[PDB]
Amino acid sequence: PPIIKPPLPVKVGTLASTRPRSPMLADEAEGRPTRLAPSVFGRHDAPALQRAQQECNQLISASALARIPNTSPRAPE
Amino acid sequence: SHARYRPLSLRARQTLSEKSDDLQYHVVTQEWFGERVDSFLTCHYPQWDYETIKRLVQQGHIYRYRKNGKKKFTRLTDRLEFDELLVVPTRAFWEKQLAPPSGVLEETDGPKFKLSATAREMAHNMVLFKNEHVIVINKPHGLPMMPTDDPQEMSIAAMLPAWKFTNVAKPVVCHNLDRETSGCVVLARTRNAHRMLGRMFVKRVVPNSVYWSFCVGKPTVNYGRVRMHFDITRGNKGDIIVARPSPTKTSKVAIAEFVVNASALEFGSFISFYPLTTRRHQERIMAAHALRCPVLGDAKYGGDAAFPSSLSLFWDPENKGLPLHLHHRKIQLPYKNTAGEFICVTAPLPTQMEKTFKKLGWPCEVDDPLIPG
Amino acid sequence: NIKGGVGSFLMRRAAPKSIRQKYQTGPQFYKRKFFQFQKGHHRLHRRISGVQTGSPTHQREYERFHHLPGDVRTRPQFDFTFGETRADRVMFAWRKRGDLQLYQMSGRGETFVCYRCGYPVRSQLVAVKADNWDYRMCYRCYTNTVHRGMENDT
Amino acid sequence: GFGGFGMSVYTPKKDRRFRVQPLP
Amino acid sequence: LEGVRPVHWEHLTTVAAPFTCHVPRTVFADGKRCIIFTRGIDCATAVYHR
Amino acid sequence: KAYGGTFSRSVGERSNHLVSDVVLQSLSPSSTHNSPLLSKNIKTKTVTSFEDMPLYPELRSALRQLRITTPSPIQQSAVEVIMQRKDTVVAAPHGEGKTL
Amino acid sequence: AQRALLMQLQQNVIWEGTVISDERHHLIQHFVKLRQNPKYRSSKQMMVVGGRHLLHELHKRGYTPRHLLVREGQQKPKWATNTGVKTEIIRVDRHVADVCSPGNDGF
Amino acid sequence: MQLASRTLAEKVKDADFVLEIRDARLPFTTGNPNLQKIIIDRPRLIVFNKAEMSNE
RNA sequence: AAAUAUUAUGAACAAUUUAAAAAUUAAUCUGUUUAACUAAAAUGUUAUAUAUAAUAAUCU
RNA sequence: UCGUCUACUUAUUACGUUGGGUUCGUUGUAAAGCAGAUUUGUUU
Ligand SMILES: Nc1ncnc2c1ncn2[C@@H]1O[C@H](COP(=O)(O)OP(=O)(O)OP(=O)(O)O)[C@@H](O)[C@H]1O
Ligand SMILES: [Mg+2]
Ligand SMILES: [Mg+2]
Ligand SMILES: [Zn+2]
Repeated sequence: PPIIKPPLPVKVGTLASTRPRSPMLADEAEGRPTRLAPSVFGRHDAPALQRAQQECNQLISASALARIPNTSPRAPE
Repeated sequence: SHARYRPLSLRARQTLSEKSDDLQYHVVTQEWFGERVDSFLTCHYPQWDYETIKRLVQQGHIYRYRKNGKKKFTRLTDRLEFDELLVVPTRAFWEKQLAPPSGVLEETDGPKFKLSATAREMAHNMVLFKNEHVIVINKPHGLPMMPTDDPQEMSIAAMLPAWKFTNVAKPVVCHNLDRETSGCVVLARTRNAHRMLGRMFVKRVVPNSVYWSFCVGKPTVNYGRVRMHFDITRGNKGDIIVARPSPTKTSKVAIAEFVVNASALEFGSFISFYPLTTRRHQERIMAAHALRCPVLGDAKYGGDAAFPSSLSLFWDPENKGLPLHLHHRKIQLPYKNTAGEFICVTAPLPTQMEKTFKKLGWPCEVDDPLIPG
Repeated sequence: NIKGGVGSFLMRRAAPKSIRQKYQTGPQFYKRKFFQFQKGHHRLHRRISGVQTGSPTHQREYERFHHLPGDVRTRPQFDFTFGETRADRVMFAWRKRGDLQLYQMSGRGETFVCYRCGYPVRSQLVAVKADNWDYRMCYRCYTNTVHRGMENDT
Repeated sequence: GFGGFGMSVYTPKKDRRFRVQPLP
Repeated sequence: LEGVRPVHWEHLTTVAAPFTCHVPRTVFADGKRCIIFTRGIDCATAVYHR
Repeated sequence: KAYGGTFSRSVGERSNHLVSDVVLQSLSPSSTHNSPLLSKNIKTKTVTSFEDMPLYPELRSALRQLRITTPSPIQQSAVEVIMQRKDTVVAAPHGEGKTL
Repeated sequence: AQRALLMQLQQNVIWEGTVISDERHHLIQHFVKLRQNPKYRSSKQMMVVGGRHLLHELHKRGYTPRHLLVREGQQKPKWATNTGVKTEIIRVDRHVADVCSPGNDGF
Repeated sequence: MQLASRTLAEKVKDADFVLEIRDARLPFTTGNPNLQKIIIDRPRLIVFNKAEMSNE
């Protein structure tokens, strides 16, 4: 199994799972992402981490993910 | 089977956390930047209960790294920072000599015991007090609290599925009694109720329970305190209990305040014990050896002396099978009633104790004021 | 054999025995090593107090804590002032917020230990967890618990 | 109220001056 | 031989690089290497000859 | 009696009478709050890999020759501050890559 | 003495693995009274039926008993094992079954 | 004593010989039944007191 | 800013920090006294008990 | 968290005798757990 897990869509929530732990936390889930966060499953060195990133096409640094968007460079027809 | 877990100090636990690579590092990206730790963990681990997540986070098994060279332990209410890591142990992390909290691993019920109609009827009859959090039952004489070495014997641990009136899970016994001791037994209905009531049954300084006993002979003092030090050693088919007046490293103390309420002249006595500790056969040993008055029917401590011929008009001293005259009478609870007093549950005296009291002319049902409400 | 001398004040840094005690990641269930009290107090307990300005006819007893935020600014659901006086002198009881319910005692403040902060607190406001009076909370921890939403957890 | 949680409380002497009547 | 264990940093593990000494080790005999730190010069000299 | 022992005359901190060559200084913030060096700016942020920090190709080959891939926590913090041309105090324990 | 009393209690209240051997058992006397005394029968609104296949046909029709004594050496009925039936099953001896009913079919 | 029979056997194995002290009027009542039940290889010297009061 | 006199009033952890505890289970600390008379003068503690609520009927 | 455990087995027969060999388990917890104490009436 690969060591880098990419973001995946959140699983469908059941009744109790969608129900918050407290009635005051009902507004906490107002703005939430529909996809999970990327993860690394072990302890590795920097060359191994870079090779895993290149093989999985998934960056680990949130700063790099934010600064390098996947956008089309051509103008829309 | 949990047979691979070892006692670990905080230093060893931190060292194992540092060494073990069975960790997952969730990167806090822009989409989860600013969320709460409990929210993040609940969204990322649907198979974990909130109790499990709370225990992990508060005990420090789940932590976070803010690129500072050190680990950061947080509360469930702390917000996540951008471009940090959340370190969570994996399944393989708990396969080493480090035991996880109760919620991490998954237990299997397996078999389910069947209770008959008469068994359920008597289980409902034994109920004394019921609450949203606790159930106090009247365990009788001769009924084991737990399954003994012989698995064919009935027990309160086996009758337990009969006291889940409306709950989904059966209650949990908060304290165990001897096979011969009869009286009030506390069963927590909720897991949180059990965790909160466990504090009430550890060694204390103020007693919250009474033991009414009929001892053979009257002690030299009407009231006082008893303190022994018990050492338990494994024997052939039993336990060797060594009682000492001085403490030892392998010993544990047993303390109880006794009061002689009423008595015959020098042949029998009615004594109320108020214990402060929880030791095996505590009351029986302290009556037989400290007070030098064996409990009526206590054949294990002072066998021939526990069946006196003075009560031969009432009890035949030749059968040697009469029930032990020791009864867990009254117990205080942390829950209050509508009047503002702590709820004190009282159990009626058994048949043999009521018979002895009536033959000696003593009132059976009397409130013991030494344990307030 | 060989004897040396090291003061216990050098080892006091290692007094906490767990993550919960060293970093305060949860409620201090009567296991707290380091305490922070106001400079000058000799009786080491925290004080959540109320201001009395009038008779029970004009100013009600729960209105003393109006300067505090939270449920003390609402009128309670239960009132035990009329009729037989409570044994523990509980005058009012607010609505249950999850597993916590706020009570107001009568007389001088009773000094108890909040299991969330771990401090001895002297106040008339006691929050009981799951109707079990062994686990009590000061009003400050009660307001903080409700604010975060941990009412059903702690 | 000017009380607060951390701030300690004191017992102020009740103002017993003669007050003007409110007006519609 | 050097008993090198993987150094454990947060989410980073590596192995120790060879020693940066101006005299490379060329003899490998059976035994553990050690330094005996003494006080003063005379004690170092004496233990050397003992 | 209220106290029978004796209190030390060290008003600054523990071991105020000794010389710095013998005793080590406290690093707790309650003590470093008045220190002229440790009360000032302190760099704690780190850089994960050597590729994230700017290095010339000759320095890349020197690291490969020395067989060094992942930076140690002191190198993750001190390399960037020195490349910014600032007076730096590289403080680290023994055997953590303080030389490089 | 305590072991004797505990075994007698486990015989009185039917426990797992308990085979009734004493004819003075309360349920055995209940069955004997239902068989013999008509006033007890009319007061309890109960009746005693014999025959494995007869009980099977009654279950098919929709009638199930509340106590099913099975003589030791016979199998438990599949309809009694089924979940929809709430009939308690009891193990009795040969002479106990003879006392409960002179000609016992085993059930 | 049937519970500590095993501890007594271990102590006998550890010792080189055994020295029993009994009362001649109640020889077997005073003697330890564990030593009578267990066959031990260490020789034992028994000392019966009050032999002049006991039966010849 | 000089020339002179004195100086022992005494804190342990945690978090953050080449920027801000903003983690409220966190405080970041030197208190406190200080007022010519006559006038003038701008300052604050009220409660709202029903709208994801409350009061009610039919029927499956 | 006050559980329970002076009898089994290799043989011998008779309606008890004689030779050998010798624990199980409920629940909670992974610390919020583990030794000992938990006392105070200038009634002098
Ligand atoms: N990033 C790295 N990865 C692996 N090994 C390293 C790394 N950096 C340095 N080392 C190794 O660590 C060893 C010790 O380095 P260094 O001399 O800097 O330690 P030091 O802290 O100066 O020790 P001292 O204070 O005792 O002089 C060197 O031999 C080097 O090979
Ligand atoms: Mg100057
Ligand atoms: Mg203890
Ligand atoms: Zn609190």
